[PDB]
Amino acid sequence: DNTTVFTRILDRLLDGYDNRLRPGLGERVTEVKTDIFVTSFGP
Amino acid sequence: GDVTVILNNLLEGYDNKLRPDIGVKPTLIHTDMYVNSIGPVNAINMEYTIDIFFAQTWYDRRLKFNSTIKVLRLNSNM
Amino acid sequence: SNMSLVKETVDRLLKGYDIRLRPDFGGPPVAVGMNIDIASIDMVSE
Repeated sequence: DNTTVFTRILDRLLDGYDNRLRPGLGERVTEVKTDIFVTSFGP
Repeated sequence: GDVTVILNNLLEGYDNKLRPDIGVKPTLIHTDMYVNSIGPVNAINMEYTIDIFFAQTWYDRRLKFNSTIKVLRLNSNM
Repeated sequence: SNMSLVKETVDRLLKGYDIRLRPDFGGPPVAVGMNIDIASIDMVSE
């Protein structure tokens, strides 16, 4: 049963997680690194 | 942290079906616009396109919290 | 009988079922076989 451990991991990650708050709301600035791969430059 | 506590305390006993001052007074809403562009004004269908950032602001006495932070800046999640 | 048996079987299958995880999530890859029955190719626009 190697599927229950990853379920417990994913449930502990989401236990008390508030997705209305950016990471580091009171201490630092959230720094997002962006990337674009153009698969097709349309008409 | 503390912002989660503030957000959870604001939404307890909250009814989003009732405007603020539901039986007291009308709510005053201040509106602002920022026109990004006014699109093509075609006369065939008698219309014109516009792209705006529509901003509204009002007072809700239920979303009042006491803390050392002054403003909660949120996503579209709430 | 034969209906509630299948009902409990499917309920047993779907209880404790993590949809976030693929089959053998931390193991070997899962093989997926494809079939296509083309019904129509409608309009080839130039």
